[PDB]
Amino acid sequence: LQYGPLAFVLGERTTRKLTETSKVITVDGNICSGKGRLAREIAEKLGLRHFPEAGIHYADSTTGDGKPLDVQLSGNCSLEKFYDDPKSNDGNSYRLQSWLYASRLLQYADALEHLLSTGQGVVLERSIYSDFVFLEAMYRQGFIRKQCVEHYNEVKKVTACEYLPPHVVVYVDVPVPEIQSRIQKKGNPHEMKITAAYLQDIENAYKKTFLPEMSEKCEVLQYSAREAEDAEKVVEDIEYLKCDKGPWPDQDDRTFHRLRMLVQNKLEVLNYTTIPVYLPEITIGAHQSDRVFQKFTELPGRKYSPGYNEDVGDKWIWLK
Amino acid sequence: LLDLIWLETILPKTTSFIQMKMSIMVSNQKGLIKLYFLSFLITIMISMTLFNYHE
Amino acid sequence: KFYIREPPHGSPDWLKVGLTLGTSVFLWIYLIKQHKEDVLEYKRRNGLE
Amino acid sequence: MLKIIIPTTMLLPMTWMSKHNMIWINATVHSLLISLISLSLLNQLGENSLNFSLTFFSDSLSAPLLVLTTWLLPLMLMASQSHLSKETTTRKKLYITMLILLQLFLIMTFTATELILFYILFEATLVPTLIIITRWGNQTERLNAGLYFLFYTLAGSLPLLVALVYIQNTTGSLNFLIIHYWSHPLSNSWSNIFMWLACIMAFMVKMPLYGLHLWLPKAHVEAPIAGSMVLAAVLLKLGGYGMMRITTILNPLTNYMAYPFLMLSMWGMIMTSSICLRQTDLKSLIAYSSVSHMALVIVAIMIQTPWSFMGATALMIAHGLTSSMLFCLANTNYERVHSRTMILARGLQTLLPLMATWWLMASLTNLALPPSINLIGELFIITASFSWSNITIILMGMNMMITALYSLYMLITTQRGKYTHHINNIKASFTRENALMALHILPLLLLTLNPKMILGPLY
Amino acid sequence: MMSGRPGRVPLQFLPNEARSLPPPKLTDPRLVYMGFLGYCSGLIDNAIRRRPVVSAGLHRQLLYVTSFVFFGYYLLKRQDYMYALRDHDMFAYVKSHPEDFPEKDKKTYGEILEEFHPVR
Amino acid sequence: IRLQEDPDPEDENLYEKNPDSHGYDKDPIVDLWNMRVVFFFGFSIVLVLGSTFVAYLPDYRMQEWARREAERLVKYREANGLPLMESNCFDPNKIQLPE
Amino acid sequence: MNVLQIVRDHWVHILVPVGFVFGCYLDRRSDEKLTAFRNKSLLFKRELRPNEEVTWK
Amino acid sequence: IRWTYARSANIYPNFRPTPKTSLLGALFGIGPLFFWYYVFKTDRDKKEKLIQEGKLDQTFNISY
Amino acid sequence: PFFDVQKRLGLDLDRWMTIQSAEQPHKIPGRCHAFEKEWIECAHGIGGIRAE
Amino acid sequence: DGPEKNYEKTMAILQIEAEKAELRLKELEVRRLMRARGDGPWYQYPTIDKALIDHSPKTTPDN
Amino acid sequence: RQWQPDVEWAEQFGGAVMYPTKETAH
Amino acid sequence: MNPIIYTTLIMTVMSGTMLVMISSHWLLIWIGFEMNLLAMIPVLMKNFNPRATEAATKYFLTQATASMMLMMAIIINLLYSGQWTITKMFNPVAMTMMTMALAMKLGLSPFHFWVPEVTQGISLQAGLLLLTWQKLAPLSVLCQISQSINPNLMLTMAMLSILIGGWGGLNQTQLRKIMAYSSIAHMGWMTAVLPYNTTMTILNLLIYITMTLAMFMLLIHSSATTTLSLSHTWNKMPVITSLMMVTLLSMGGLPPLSGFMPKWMIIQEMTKNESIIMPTLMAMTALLNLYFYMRLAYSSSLTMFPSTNNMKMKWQFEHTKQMKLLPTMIVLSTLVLPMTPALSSLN
Amino acid sequence: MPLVYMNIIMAFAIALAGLLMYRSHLMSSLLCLEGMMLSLFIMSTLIILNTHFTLANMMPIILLVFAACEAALGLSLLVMVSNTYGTDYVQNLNLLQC
Ligand SMILES: Nc1nc2c(ncn2[C@@H]2O[C@H](COP(=O)(O)OP(=O)(O)OP(=O)(O)O)[C@@H](O)[C@H]2O)c(=O)[nH]1
Repeated sequence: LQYGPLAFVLGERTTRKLTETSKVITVDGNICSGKGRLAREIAEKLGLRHFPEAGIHYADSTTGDGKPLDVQLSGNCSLEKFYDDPKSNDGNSYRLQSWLYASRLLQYADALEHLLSTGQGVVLERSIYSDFVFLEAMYRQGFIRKQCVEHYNEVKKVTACEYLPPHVVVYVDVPVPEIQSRIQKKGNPHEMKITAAYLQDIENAYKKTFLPEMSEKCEVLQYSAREAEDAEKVVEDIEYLKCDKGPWPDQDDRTFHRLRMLVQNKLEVLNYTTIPVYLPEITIGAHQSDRVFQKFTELPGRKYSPGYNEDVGDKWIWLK
Repeated sequence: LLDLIWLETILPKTTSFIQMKMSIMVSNQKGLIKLYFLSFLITIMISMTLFNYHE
Repeated sequence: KFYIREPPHGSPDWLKVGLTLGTSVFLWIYLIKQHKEDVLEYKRRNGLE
Repeated sequence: MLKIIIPTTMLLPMTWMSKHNMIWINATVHSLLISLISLSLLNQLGENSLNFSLTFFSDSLSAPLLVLTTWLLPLMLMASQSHLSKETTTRKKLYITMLILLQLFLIMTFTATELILFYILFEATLVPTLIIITRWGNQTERLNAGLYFLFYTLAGSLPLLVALVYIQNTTGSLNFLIIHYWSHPLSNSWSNIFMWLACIMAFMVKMPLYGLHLWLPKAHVEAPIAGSMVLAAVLLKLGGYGMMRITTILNPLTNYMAYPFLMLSMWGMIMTSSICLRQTDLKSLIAYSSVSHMALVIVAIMIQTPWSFMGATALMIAHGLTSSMLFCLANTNYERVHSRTMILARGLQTLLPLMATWWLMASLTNLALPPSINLIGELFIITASFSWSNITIILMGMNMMITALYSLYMLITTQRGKYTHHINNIKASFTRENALMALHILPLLLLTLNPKMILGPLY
Repeated sequence: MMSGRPGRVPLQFLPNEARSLPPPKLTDPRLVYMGFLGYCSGLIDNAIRRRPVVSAGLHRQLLYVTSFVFFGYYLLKRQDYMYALRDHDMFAYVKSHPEDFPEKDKKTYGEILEEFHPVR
Repeated sequence: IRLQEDPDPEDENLYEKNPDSHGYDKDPIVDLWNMRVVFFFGFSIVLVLGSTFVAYLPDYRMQEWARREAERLVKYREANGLPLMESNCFDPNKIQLPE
Repeated sequence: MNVLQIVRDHWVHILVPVGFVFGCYLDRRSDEKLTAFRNKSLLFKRELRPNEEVTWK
Repeated sequence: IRWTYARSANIYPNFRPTPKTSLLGALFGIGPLFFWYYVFKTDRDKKEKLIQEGKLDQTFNISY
Repeated sequence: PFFDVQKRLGLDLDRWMTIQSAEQPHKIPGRCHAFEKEWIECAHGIGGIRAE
Repeated sequence: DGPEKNYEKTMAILQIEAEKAELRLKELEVRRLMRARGDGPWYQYPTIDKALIDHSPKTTPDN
Repeated sequence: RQWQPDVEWAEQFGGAVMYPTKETAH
Repeated sequence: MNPIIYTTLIMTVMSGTMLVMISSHWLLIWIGFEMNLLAMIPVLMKNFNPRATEAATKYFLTQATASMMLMMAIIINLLYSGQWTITKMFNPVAMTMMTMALAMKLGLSPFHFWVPEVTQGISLQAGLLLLTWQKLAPLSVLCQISQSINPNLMLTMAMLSILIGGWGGLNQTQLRKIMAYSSIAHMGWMTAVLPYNTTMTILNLLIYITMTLAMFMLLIHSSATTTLSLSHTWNKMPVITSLMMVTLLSMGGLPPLSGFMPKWMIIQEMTKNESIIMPTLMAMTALLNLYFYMRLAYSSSLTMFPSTNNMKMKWQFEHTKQMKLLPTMIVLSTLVLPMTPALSSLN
Repeated sequence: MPLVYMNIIMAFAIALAGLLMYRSHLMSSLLCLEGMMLSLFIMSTLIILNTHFTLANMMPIILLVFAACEAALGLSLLVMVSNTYGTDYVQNLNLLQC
């Protein structure tokens, strides 16, 4: 039985399993700051599950086998246009951020379902309260006009108020001249095109709005790169923390019923990601949306609700 | 003049405008509770005595 | 197979469906028996036969 | 009539679960089969209407309209094949469902026994056409088109409902057979005038009548082609079938209050035909032509003469085949030129030989060459109107002359003259729309051989 | 027109008195139409639930039609019972009150003066 | 360009890739089959046999019976010195006139 | 020769013909419902011959 | 398209209730109907007044 | 009652206070006991239309 | 089929609808006078039941 | 392509009251 | 609100209404109204938005005033009759006081400026429960007391409801607001036939219950509250809005959809009572109701509206909620005309 | 129908009038709401005491039981409207005009 109001009436609670072991945490590091290494290192030793950074195609993993869908049918945008030419009228830049926003909604949403249905904490790579950092850095570098930006907070506030900040987070500190060397050292051709001021804008927003407003919702564990490669001290302090300050203790079972109810069904989770506000980077044409909505239909599995698509198996349909 | 100027002005557009014009005054209620219940009082009072629906 | 997570209706609920045919036949033979006994209740109430 | 009703509704499951490419073939072939079965309805006795069932009956008035609907249904099926190719299968089946549902309501309407049952399916045709006009239209205005067409018909429909239910409480029944057989004179009491009125404007708003016609130019010129034929060919005639029915009891009132509508109509077609002569859009002419042709029918019913009723029936069927042809003809040109401006594509005889013919007798049937049924209906109206009043002759005679004036005018301004050299997309005329016109025209001459089947029960 | 008639036991779907009436025939077109309502309801169910419409789970579909015919059956039995009651108080009250419904003699067409309005 | 919409596709002509087609649909084999079956059903027995059906219909409104019965009492009126047809459809004796 | 496709393609094609005969079945399921005056109209009051026992069916 | 749009759409948005327009609306409106109303009413009244006492030529007219 | 469950279920819920001549505690009669007793006994089963 | 099809069919249909027509008119007036007079099987508006009244001796003798 | 609602067509009734006036202007 | 308390809170509302429809004592009827009001105010402000507080508040003062007036009208009836039974009112002032006392609960005449924004402020869930269930109790009282009703007052109550309800809906965008005025429009239709045949308003109630139910849980599935927000559902859920067309047409009474059955059957009954001018009137003014239905129909899927690129992963996910009887409710809300004579089951 | 009936009936009218003329206070509005309850309770008490409707003497009690029940509801609603909007004048809750 899926957790509905019936289970709570039966007595199904999640505060019983909500303990010190249910820490939903994520390493909010800079670009190529080794945050993924630090996050996974926490995962193996603290016993927490790992959530890879929800990309443009993580939602494709949430629905079906997980193969990245086509760009036009899984975002209408892609990352190479962001890095190569971050200035055009099509606005691939914000279409990335708007789509990438909803990916971390799900990544945190599935993080909830893990530790409210089992009580087992998770690890991620950044989270919902990190996407504004990129978007703020997006505006200062002249990427997409502020009309998208001011709509972003309106959407952000109405898709995260019901959402409870994580238990702790980790901020890996890597100097920005070194990061520009690091992105140049990797060799990804799209990484060459990145402006150096973008990386420090990420670093600035990390220590200007995220870290200050995060301090009262989770513990500050700002660790330098010299403090990041060693995988122990970054997790002993987590155990030696308190998990006292924050809204977690004052969330009784009725909040958790409200929480898991909303996050069990994604439809109202991102119902406010599709605000009736028409924007150049978001308003698909009536004909274009119509065919594209059709285009989503011929894809296998994406014709009926899951468990009913006879094209990809699902035998005994005449009884299901 | 006859068809496209007068006929559609002698029946469709006039009636459409009449509904258009005074649908506003019905629906442009500021929401003050004092004003709403004041209208209740007048309706209550004129229900009898004046209109004598009790007689 | 495509949906890696077990779909909410991945397999039939043999309790749920088995009830559905189980009740449906009940719904029929009740109506069938009721239709007969009403006919027998007819022909003697008015003395038709 | 369930021998027609049952197969017609059986078209729905068949058209809704056919293959993604056979929907056009399947719907066309069995609709034609229904037409052949409906052809057996041409049989009529001396004066007894065929009383198949308690709730269904037909006579020499219902069947010609019945065959017209059933014969028509494959014609929009082939006409819509052109511009419905670029659509999904599910929506395409939805389009077919609307047409079949429209047909099914039409057959029940004509075969209805009492007035209230007739009224229910009569009006019920508004819904399928409302979706057809609005959902599948072409231009922004179609949204305003649907409301104009809906409210206009409804505004007159509701008074009839009040009068109809009032009939049941007074006479005791609404069955047409009893009403005519138990017919009683209607007094001239001031209430009875509105009683007479409430049973009239419902039928004449959708005729349409002069003044109360603006929905006609705002819908037919603007609906999808498939909806355009059924609107003009039959839907306007729904007022005709009702008016011959409702006039059986509304007497002798018709003597007085026919006047305010009579010369409203009598000045009407002459006025409307003048507008047809001076149009700018193609489909606007035929739409304005349809009300002009419909106007003489209004005089035919209202004058209450046996000759006019026969003329009303003949003009009713003849206009349906005609107006469908010209609307189909305009659709053929509009598709290639992506507009309906009259002088946009003048002089196309040099490139469209067979079309130029399909223009030729379609306009000639609009001119009503002898002995086409158009005149047989038209001339009967003239003799009836002249017997009513001699001074009538000048008016509609002048009208059918200004009717003649435009009815060659688009022929001159679409086929006669020189092609437009910048236009280079007039391809070879496809047999589909080509054969569509053949199926339109041959029944007209075939009925010309034996018109005796379409003068109604008064023949 | 009937809730105040004497002997009307409240909250009692079909009176024992009503069993003297013909039960609705199983083939009754009113009844079979209500079966179609169950069929239509089944198709609507699969449409919202994003299921293979016609060919989807028959058990969900077959329950709908089987339910509709049943509640259709007793509704049709109650249908004619009330109509029969309307036709029962019809004639008993007509017989009980004869004077307010007098018998009309015959005054055949050969004697009425009814006129002919000239339709010219 | 706020409304991201594909440009209006140019209308396709049925004869570009299928010159010998009949302008019914894209796939050829059913395009002939469509043409074969509408050209069959339309102008054939629905038209022809339909025309024979109406033309060779049984007595329509019984005008042959009218002529046959008319000739019978035309003789009868002419035989016993009677006008071909009287002025009263209903016998003026049975109608009881008021006053 | 591909027994599945031939029926599957044309199984919908018999729907109208069965409706027709079904349609022709029930409309004449109506005459026996409207028996009433058979050979009782004095215009067509025909004395029943011994060979048959009904005027029309 | 400018001609068609101005001849079809932009007449009402440019239309005005100007007394002149109402004047031509009146004489071409109820005017002609009242013209033909009186003409046909007068013709019918003048025609009808002789039918009821047999002063017309109708002997060879039994079709209508 | 709209849906008379008291009559069908055969129990009393408020048909003990609706009138003044019912079984009052310790048989304390009301002021107009006799006047209403005649009125109710007058129009019992006769119907509201005939009662008025 | 022969005209005796349509002739006798009309006889049945016309008669049946004739009875319905007269019954409909009869129902309109029967309900009309039954509602007004109230001396009929239906339209009997409820009144106070007479079994609720208590007849046992009360405190005061005169009641 | 048949005409379809555009952005400026969506906003015609996109206000708080889809028939505006001076009283509802604020 | 914890789930268990919510259920008992609802059961109290159903019990409060049930007490109204079974009790024969006027005090108990007043109690059933009081329990209904008391258990409902918490339901409206279930989510604790700022709007819901005054939405629930405007509910409270309106209905408390109605309840107090109802109590007063009961008291005068006791004073002049000495009876508590629901038979009729023996003081004309007592009756002429209850009509408005019950009207404000129903929201028919200018005692209606509470209905629109109380629907607007509160959630869609309680909006459905407000506009359908809360009307059985006051209408049940009206049906019982239908004998001694001033026809002049009661007819004017309904005529005003139809006019205002139709007129007000023309200038609404928020779907809840248009539903409230549309419900007010149906209020007059049910109450207009009340003096003549109480069987008819029960039929119209049952049809209106299915209309409002089926319409609302379609709105719940669409998760839309304004016309623009509904417009985008064509991109995601085409069948829901396509079904919404037929319900919208049925709600407007466009036949042969089931919504005609009340409008048709009602008109037949009043013409039996020589009422002709008034039945013609609501036939006319039901059209303005139809207007904003078609505008809703035009904006939903009759014309596909501009979409939002954030809808891709929206199409990737299906609804988890499980509206039941929705496939059933559409059937009764669309096609029951062939079973029209079934109104005699109510009779 | 002596003058005491006039006094409390006319009293209830001013309670009706007082409620239906909200000037600047929800709390004062609720006062008039409970004001109505006095006249109804007092008139009801006079009726069933004068008529010796002994079994109906419970009706004024049951009125009071459901009386304060509403009174509690009114103040509880008044708690939040004053808590989150500061005061209790019934004019600042017009956000539901649209
Ligand atoms: N617009 C946008 N881009 C995002 C978001 N989350 C991740 N990205 C992009 O994801 C890409 C990979 O992130 P990185 O931190 O560089 O990944 P990495 O190299 O694995 O990082 P390390 O583990 O620190 O080495 C970058 O292009 C990010 O900008 C998001 O919410 N919005």
